[PDB]
Amino acid sequence: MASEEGQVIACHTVETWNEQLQKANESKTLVVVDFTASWCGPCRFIAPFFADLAKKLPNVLFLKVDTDELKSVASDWAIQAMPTFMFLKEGKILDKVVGAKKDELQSTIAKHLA
Repeated sequence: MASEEGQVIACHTVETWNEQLQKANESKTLVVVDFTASWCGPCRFIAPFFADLAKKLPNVLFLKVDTDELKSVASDWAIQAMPTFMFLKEGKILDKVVGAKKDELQSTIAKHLA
């Protein structure tokens, strides 16, 4: 019985990023992506919470996109504020949270929490 929760897929390459998104689309999986940087303070501070989210939601695909890593990807998705949390459903973008917002994030989470 393999049930590994609490983990987020960190794409250090576009391949993993692509691989997961295509899968999320095809498998109609709800995906939440965090565009962030490991060298970013508030971004790192909000990181355990996103992992916590993964810990309760194994049916949701969580992804870490590091903006230092995938800087060109972050530029195409137009992520200028860090971190940006994007909530998609079935691979289709629903809504995103721009910047680390502690209280408001919760409200965006509750929106999707059902």
